[PDB]
Amino acid sequence: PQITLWKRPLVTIKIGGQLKEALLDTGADDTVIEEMSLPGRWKPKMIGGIGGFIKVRQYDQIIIEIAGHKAIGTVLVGPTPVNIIGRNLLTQIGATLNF
Amino acid sequence: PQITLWKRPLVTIKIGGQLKEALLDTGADDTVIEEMSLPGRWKPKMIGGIGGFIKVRQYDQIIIEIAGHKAIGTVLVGPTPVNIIGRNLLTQIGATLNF
Ligand SMILES: COC(=O)c1coc(-c2ccc(S(=O)(=O)N(CC(C)C)C[C@@H](O)[C@H](Cc3ccccc3)NC(=O)O[C@H]3CO[C@H]4OCC[C@H]43)cc2)n1
Ligand SMILES: [Cl-]
Ligand SMILES: [Cl-]
Ligand SMILES: [Cl-]
Ligand SMILES: [Cl-]
Ligand code: NA
Ligand code: NA
Repeated sequence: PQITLWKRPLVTIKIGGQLKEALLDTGADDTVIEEMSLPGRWKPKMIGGIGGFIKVRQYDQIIIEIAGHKAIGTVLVGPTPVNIIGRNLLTQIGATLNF
Repeated sequence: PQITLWKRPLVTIKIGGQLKEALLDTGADDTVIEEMSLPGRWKPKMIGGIGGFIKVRQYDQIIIEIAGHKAIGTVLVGPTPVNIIGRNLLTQIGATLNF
């Protein structure tokens, strides 16, 4: 699809068996999802943006379905105010910015 | 251009006659630039990033060139980890996300 930017570029994702709404976010290096359980190993991480840093759990090799497209990669889980699909998974679905 | 996302989508901007680097950020509603001098009056604005809310200075109707494209619009000045070009100006340069 071509998504214009008049509005937030929100899509439906499926992660850990759950449907969520998330932002397609070219400004995020990694994907960050609100608190949820995911299976497997994780390690703590700090990530920072406007307003400072939050602590997250880093899960590797997690499969997401993003607007119907499957991608695998790292997901950071923590108290983000918005679910964010970052570049580490946008690349996998072939997303580009065009102008 | 068609910009892939394997690397950060950094571009050159020109504001106040100065060249700066900024991140094209589809997850930002607003354009936020590090401390600099801009003409005219400003108004207060609170924006909510990943780590919490901050105060910024809102300057309206500012001339800014983005990757060689002319835009005139609102620029927020405040403590951001990197200069970000948000949807308010991404729409002025005709940007879309595509996959
Ligand atoms: C380091 O290894 C990694 O890959 C890794 C490391 O760190 C990260 C990592 C991943 C994401 C973030 S971030 O969410 O903070 N962010 C980074 C940018 C600020 C550089 C992504 C933004 O798109 C963010 C996304 C956002 C959206 C809403 C609420 C909160 C955040 N938007 C945002 O702050 O926009 C503000 C300006 O316009 C307004 O509209 C929206 C809020 C406000 C930071 C670190 N990733
Ligand atoms: Cl990854
Ligand atoms: Cl590619
Ligand atoms: Cl450029
Ligand atoms: Cl604007
Ligand atoms: Na894992
Ligand atoms: Na000033």
